[PDB]
Amino acid sequence: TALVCDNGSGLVKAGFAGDDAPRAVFPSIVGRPRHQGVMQKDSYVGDEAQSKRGILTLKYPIEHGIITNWDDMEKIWHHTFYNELRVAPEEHPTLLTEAPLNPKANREKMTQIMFETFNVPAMYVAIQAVLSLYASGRTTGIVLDSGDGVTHNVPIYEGYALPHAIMRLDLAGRDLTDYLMKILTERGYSFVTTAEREIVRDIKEKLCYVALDFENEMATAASSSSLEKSYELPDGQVITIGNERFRCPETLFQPSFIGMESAGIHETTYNSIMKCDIDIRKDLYANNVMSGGTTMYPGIADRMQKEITALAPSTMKIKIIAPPERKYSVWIGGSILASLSTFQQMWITKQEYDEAGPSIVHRKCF
Amino acid sequence: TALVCDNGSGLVKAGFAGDDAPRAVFPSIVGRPRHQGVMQKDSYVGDEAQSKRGILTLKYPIEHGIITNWDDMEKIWHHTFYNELRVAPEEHPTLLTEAPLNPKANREKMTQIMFETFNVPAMYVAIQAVLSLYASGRTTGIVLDSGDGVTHNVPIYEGYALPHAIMRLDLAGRDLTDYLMKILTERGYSFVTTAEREIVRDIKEKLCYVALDFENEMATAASSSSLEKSYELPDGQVITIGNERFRCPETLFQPSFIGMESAGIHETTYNSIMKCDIDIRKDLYANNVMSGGTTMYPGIADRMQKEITALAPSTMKIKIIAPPERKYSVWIGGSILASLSTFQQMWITKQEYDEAGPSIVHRKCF
Amino acid sequence: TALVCDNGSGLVKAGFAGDDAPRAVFPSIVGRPRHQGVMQKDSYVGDEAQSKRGILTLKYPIEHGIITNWDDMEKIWHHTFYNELRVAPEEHPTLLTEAPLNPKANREKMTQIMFETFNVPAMYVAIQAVLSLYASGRTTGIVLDSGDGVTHNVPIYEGYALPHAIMRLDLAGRDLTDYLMKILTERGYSFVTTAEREIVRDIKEKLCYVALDFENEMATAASSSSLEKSYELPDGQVITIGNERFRCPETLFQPSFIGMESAGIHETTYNSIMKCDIDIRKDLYANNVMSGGTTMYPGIADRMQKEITALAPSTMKIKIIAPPERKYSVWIGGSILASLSTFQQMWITKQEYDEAGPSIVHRKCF
Amino acid sequence: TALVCDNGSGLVKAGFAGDDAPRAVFPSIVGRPRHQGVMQKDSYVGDEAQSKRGILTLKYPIEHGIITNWDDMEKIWHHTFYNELRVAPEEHPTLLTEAPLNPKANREKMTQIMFETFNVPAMYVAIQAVLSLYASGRTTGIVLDSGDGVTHNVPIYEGYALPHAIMRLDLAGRDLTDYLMKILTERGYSFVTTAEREIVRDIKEKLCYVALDFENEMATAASSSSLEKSYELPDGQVITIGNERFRCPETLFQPSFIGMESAGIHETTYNSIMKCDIDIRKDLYANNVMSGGTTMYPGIADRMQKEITALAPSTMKIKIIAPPERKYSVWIGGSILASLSTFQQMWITKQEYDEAGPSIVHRKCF
Amino acid sequence: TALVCDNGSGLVKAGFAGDDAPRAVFPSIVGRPRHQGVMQKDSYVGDEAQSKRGILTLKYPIEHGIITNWDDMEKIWHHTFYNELRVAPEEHPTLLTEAPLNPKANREKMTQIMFETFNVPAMYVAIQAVLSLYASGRTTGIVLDSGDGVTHNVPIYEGYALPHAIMRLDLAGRDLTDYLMKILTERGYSFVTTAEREIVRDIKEKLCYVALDFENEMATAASSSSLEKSYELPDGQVITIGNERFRCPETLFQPSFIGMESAGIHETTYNSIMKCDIDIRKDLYANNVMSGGTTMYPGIADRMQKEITALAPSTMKIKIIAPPERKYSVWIGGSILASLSTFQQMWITKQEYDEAGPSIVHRKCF
Ligand SMILES: Nc1ncnc2c1ncn2[C@@H]1O[C@H](COP(=O)(O)OP(=O)(O)O)[C@@H](O)[C@H]1O
Ligand SMILES: Nc1ncnc2c1ncn2[C@@H]1O[C@H](COP(=O)(O)OP(=O)(O)O)[C@@H](O)[C@H]1O
Ligand SMILES: Nc1ncnc2c1ncn2[C@@H]1O[C@H](COP(=O)(O)OP(=O)(O)O)[C@@H](O)[C@H]1O
Ligand SMILES: Nc1ncnc2c1ncn2[C@@H]1O[C@H](COP(=O)(O)OP(=O)(O)O)[C@@H](O)[C@H]1O
Ligand SMILES: Nc1ncnc2c1ncn2[C@@H]1O[C@H](COP(=O)(O)OP(=O)(O)O)[C@@H](O)[C@H]1O
Ligand SMILES: [Ca+2]
Ligand SMILES: [Ca+2]
Ligand SMILES: [Ca+2]
Ligand SMILES: [Ca+2]
Ligand SMILES: [Ca+2]
Repeated sequence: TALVCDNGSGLVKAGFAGDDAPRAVFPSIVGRPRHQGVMQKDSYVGDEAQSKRGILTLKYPIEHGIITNWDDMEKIWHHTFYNELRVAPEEHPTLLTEAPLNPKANREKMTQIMFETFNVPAMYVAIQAVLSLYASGRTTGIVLDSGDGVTHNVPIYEGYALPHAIMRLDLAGRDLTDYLMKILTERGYSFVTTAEREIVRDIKEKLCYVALDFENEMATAASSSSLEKSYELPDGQVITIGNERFRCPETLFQPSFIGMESAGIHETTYNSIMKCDIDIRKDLYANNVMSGGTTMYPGIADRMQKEITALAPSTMKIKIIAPPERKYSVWIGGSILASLSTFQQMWITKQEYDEAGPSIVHRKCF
Repeated sequence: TALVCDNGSGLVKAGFAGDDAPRAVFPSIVGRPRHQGVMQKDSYVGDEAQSKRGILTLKYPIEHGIITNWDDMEKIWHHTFYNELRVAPEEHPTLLTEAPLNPKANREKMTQIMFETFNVPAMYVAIQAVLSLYASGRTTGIVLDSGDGVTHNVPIYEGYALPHAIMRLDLAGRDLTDYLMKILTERGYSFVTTAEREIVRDIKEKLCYVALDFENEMATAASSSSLEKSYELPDGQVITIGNERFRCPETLFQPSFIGMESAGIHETTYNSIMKCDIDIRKDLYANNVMSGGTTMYPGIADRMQKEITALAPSTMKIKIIAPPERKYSVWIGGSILASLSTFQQMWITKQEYDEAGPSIVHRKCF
Repeated sequence: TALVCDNGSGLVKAGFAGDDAPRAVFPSIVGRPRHQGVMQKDSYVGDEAQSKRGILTLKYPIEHGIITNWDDMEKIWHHTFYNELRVAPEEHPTLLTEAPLNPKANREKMTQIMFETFNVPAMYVAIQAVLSLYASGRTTGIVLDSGDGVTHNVPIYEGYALPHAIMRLDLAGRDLTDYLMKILTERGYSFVTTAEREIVRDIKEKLCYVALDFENEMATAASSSSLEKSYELPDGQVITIGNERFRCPETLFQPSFIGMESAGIHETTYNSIMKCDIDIRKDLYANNVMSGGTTMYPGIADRMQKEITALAPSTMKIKIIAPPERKYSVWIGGSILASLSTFQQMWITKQEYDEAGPSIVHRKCF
Repeated sequence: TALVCDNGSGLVKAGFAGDDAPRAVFPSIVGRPRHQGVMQKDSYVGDEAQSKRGILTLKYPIEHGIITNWDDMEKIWHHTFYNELRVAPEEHPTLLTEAPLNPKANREKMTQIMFETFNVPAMYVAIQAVLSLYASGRTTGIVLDSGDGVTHNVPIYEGYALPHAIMRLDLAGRDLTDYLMKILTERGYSFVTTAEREIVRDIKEKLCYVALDFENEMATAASSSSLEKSYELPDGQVITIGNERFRCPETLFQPSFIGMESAGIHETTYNSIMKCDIDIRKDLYANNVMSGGTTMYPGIADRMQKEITALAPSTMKIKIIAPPERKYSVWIGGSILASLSTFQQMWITKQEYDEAGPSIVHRKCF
Repeated sequence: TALVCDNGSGLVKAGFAGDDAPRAVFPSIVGRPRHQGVMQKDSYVGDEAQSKRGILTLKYPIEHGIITNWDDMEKIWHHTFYNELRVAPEEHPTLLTEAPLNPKANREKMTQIMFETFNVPAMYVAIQAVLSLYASGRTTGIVLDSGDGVTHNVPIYEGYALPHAIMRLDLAGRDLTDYLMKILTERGYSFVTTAEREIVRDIKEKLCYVALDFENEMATAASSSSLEKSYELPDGQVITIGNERFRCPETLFQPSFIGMESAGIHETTYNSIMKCDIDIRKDLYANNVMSGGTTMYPGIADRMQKEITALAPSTMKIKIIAPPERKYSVWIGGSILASLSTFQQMWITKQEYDEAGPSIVHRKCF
């Protein structure tokens, strides 16, 4: 059976092809003690690093979809195979995912490690947004995938990709977490360490939502306290936040909040559709597929619907497809693809990798 | 029963002899994907290529009545027989049409394919303008046939053709479509791809008309906006065009608009009549038969009547016969001819083709 | 009842003996298509060939009174009997006409066809000028007969012919038509085909006249435009001719216009009278009978009167008898002769033709 | 010194009387730009129009020997006098040529322009075929002259013309060029513009020849490729033609190829001889003089010899005189005539033109 | 003296007629601060915006030769007149340039601003490719002009334009810059902002070149590192690029690299020549004039020579004229045209603009 591993930037989602859900879901973190021991492992990975984060410095080996710490990335892959899935990687073909427009050396180094360190029989690196379309049972649609590191738009029509219309934005969940940490200082809450960043991320996932109209929401938050909610910190301290709940996700629609010049995800989606041929835009307007953890904010589909409707012609039918399980769409789509009989010719086996070299990994790479 | 196939340049009109209308009418196009697939046929034909034209490069295998891509032409014939008509071509004699003054090798290669690839029992290649006269129930008249590729005049008197008076002009619907694409840039509309050319062709068939007096119409279009009409593009964008509605068909009467030196269709019709014997001109003046899709513009018969009246002597009765179904006149006339008991000796059977060789196809070829 | 057929050269005049006018009058032409058919008889005869002459090559089987195309001559005789008169030639004796001084084989071959192809019971070949004298109710006079092919003078006195004084001139209507075609090129009108020759012949019969004094008429035509008349061609073009109206018939009086050395019809008439005995010249001078279509020009009798008066002695009374129906005088005279009880012994029956052979047809043949 | 100008239809041949060759030989064309200028004369004449024909519409002011555009004809005469010959026309008597049986107004208008626009001291309009006999040093012969516009036969015996035997045919070089353009479409070559007609004319003059036996030549051309020759177009494209080489000149012997009813030049020559007196036919048979550019095809004299021999009695000696310089025979003969001391009384001076008016130009006009 | 302003899309080139080089050359950009000030102009233009681009959002008011932001376009014109040239526009006639086949309203709005905002005495809008031919001292040639926004081919012969052969392609320098930004992500370099786009444009102008054979160059770049070059970013970071140097300009010859269906500039040039009359193609083949900044790549003339030679017949002489100063050819040609005494009648004065209205600006507009 095939292994499907979706290591985006924040989470590792790994399982077996054919299943409906990933077997192992844990943070893609490596923690090392920042104090000296007196009574003791060298490093902690995943959920283990998350439970001991008080005495650890947490590091993400993937930043903006690009693996920057390869020794830590091997630790995470090692724990995924042997501790979480408890398999021998030399017996299972492995389907990996990647964001589009990544550096070529990222996929090449990832292939060299899977074949020479873990000795997988075959492997394949798919594009994350394409797998999200498999999960929704569609052949046409523009996929907006947004995780912890990268947000990207990929339009697909009748099974054909339009690579020239692919848009990538280095604004995602991790940038929203850092922005929430910044604006939480307005209320006197100081989160600075890598362990406290994990607390702010949990605050973001519990309390943050997308306002349908940002300016009307800011007036409501300034008028009363009906939007304020409380959150209990791990030490028992209770914090209360008001407009920070919707100001943090608003960065997705106004990237200037964090000093970025790019347009929001609604205009990026619209600009990607407008780069496509005029005859396919109507189908793309009706098949906006949202994918990834950063699309899980309450009210984001209604806001995207409202924003794209204002940009598109009035006669087009704008339809945002936001399935409830869209946080696992990339993994579910990879589970479907790795189980197709037509896909079994697309595997890059260990034999044809020793012949063609690293150049073989860049097929269907846009 | 006999098959009647009228593949002019833009459309394939195929059916069975004896019927009143062609069974299959679809564009004579072959589309191939101009992007790479990621989720997938090699080529698309006819209406199938028209519905997926957003991701295709569309090619017409016939240009100016001459088959230039023979592999694509066989794809279209194959889909016509097996997918549209759903017959076995080895059981039906096939009547094909052709423009006059075509290259000899075009009809010879078309005959070799029908006998060796499709194994038809017999076949015949008629001239398109002669069939249009059959459709109108006449034996005398000058036929002005104009499709997507070629416009030609053929005078016939009492069942006798006058080949020396036959005139052919490589200005037809496709050249008008390209000219409309050019003058649509005056209003900021940019249609460049082969898929957008199909959109402009649909604009031409909906909104374009022939002005009775071109200079008075240009003054009216410059005075107000009573001539402007709107058209909704497939993506919801609404375009508005004014004098482009009648400037595009005016190229038929002023070929210098597209840089051609030839005279318009009115002078070509008059010059063809004046090459005929003086004793038959009166009957030709009263039997101007218009045929083909490019004669379907509103107001073209009144304009032709006005232009030829100004050229002919004042005592002649100019009568333009423009039947409402003249877009199918060639097919309808071919359906009548293929059902005549007198025509059953004119078939070129497979046996007499293996004996006389390709030379036998050039009988009654003018 | 007897059939009277007067086939001179240009027209077939056929009817029944006893009538006052020929039943069938049509051109002695056979037309064959000079183009190929595409939608169709092999040949057309008479008025049928005249109405379709635009696509035909017209041929006269009789040239200068001599039948040159015998297969076409049989077609004309066949259509005369079965289509125009609608009779069985095997039930009616047939009176035929002929110009004097014709080749002997012309009458012999004409007799063989009437007896072996049409199986007439009896036949007779009369001289055309003698029949014209029957029509005028005279026994004395010099007949000037002129049709399309031949002009001849035959003097008759008290019922006796003077064969040594018979004069024949191969200048008639067809030569005048060809001369009018030639001089019409002076005004830029080009008639060349056999169909256009029929148009010029119609122009000749409508507009041409004989000038009383040719040189005074040429000065009047060069002084103003009072002699110019217009004629509308079949295609609506209007032509205007001036002195060509009287220059064409002037060839009858000046045969040098067409390069002939002979004298005009006035001198030929005078020379024929002067070859007769001196005692009969006075009666011949007073009985100049004009006959045939070429004597139908306005002013020809006054011109003949003036010209012969200048040649004859001043004491002679010159009288030109030009009856209004002189175009049918030969047929009318043949109708009178074939109805005489004294003539019923002159028939050459089928029985006495099988005995004496072709030699019997040359009785009373001068 | 006298000027000799031979402007037939296609070429202007002008020079001085007494020379052996015309000084200026250039096409009788006027070209006007059919596009608009952006960086520029109004019109171009002769060789200048021929070198810029890519952006010009070329017009021949003479059609079928008849001047149809008088303003353009004056441009050509103006450039002939001032640019090509570089003379003052008011100092030189001008000998002009003309085809027989031309409209009277053509010579009258040509005389009015030479006397009132160019103020020539004297002028004379000769017949082209008569000058060709001067060039060959003969007094007896039938001249077959054929240029670009008109073909005509003029028999002359002992210095006397026989005008009644003069035959004129509006089939010449320009009609052969148009027929070659038509049959070149059989091989897929499309020449339509007036500039491309000049290319086809150059093809005709290089590759076309007269087949001795047309049917045997058609079998040879269909059997192999020994008759095929190549021609490089101005843009570098190479075309190959086979039987079109001899099918184009065959129209001279079979005018039905272009839909004309007339007989070929061999039968027209024979019919012209048979209209002459029987005593001069033997000398005409032995003195068939060919003249003009359209008689320059290789093998035309041998074909004419063969065709007329088959028509003439077997005891006659048929001799075709085709001198190598017969393309300039009309000009050379005009140079000889204008240098004769006996001809100096035949000039029509400016004084006697103001007295007699336009009527004086029609002397010795047949 | 006249002002010559060549504002294509990327650069403003302005000066005085009669000079050899433009006085002011600066980017056609308007920059506005994307952060808030704390210590400050509203907008920056040209070189001023380029030096402060770190804190600005840069906008080009011209996109694909079409002015889309008219308020910013007036800022650029204002700074050109008053800050760069330091003149009063009400004292100098202004020659402006434009790409062919532009929207009509672009030139009309540009004329209204020059006459009502700047009050120029007269103005004229020339076509850019026509001016390039003036700069090279030619009257015949096909000009390939390519700037930042648009690439167009204009064939001219003997001073006459062939508008029907004019081809326009919305692929130029800005599209190559965006494609280089895309393929630079393959090496891990992320340029996204409008300020970083200016850095990539500088990289393109320094290191990019046209490969003579693209596939052989891709093999050389994959074999070693002899093609790799380094570039120091403004912050001191050094980037190294290999095959991106020639893959970026290759888009000009393979527009499918950026998802465009059109053919490359070599086939577009060839197709434009093949739409011209056959008699002018030889001169166009020998006079391919390259113009604009996008033709400044090393090796582009040798590649164009090689590509067109493979398309043209082997006997044609292909000559690419790429002068070293061709980046200013449009301005230099406009300086020559505005100094011609023949051009002084072509100015559109303020008086005749108030009379004829905006319709007067479309003269010589193709
Ligand atoms: N309910 C939620 N609301 C808002 N953000 C969420 C939610 N759940 C997860 N996220 C964010 O999604 C990001 C991870 O996205 P995901 O696509 O699941 O993994 P990866 O980033 O590894 O591809 C994290 O930054 C996390 O904060
Ligand atoms: N209503 C219409 N008005 C104007 N043009 C039309 C109309 N309908 C069809 N056409 C044109 O006629 C052309 C096709 O003509 P037709 O004779 O039907 O087929 P073909 O060209 O294959 O012979 C096309 O170019 C199309 O744009
Ligand atoms: N009104 C007329 N004026 C002059 N010529 C006429 C007239 N009517 C007939 N003709 C000529 O007479 C000729 C025929 O003469 P006719 O004697 O009737 O017949 P045929 O020649 O057969 O004997 C024709 O050439 C015709 O052109
Ligand atoms: N070598 C040749 N072979 C065939 N045709 C020729 C040749 N040279 C000239 N011609 C034709 O002769 C015609 C011109 O004939 P010419 O008598 O010289 O001039 P014009 O027609 O003006 O009297 C042209 O149509 C030309 O095509
Ligand atoms: N040396 C060079 N190599 C490649 N491209 C260049 C070079 N110099 C300028 N360019 C490009 O040319 C474009 C501008 O072209 P130009 O014709 O000078 O101005 P405009 O586009 O305003 O007409 C810019 O996109 C620039 O990147
Ligand atoms: Ca993800
Ligand atoms: Ca058609
Ligand atoms: Ca008669
Ligand atoms: Ca000549
Ligand atoms: Ca430029």
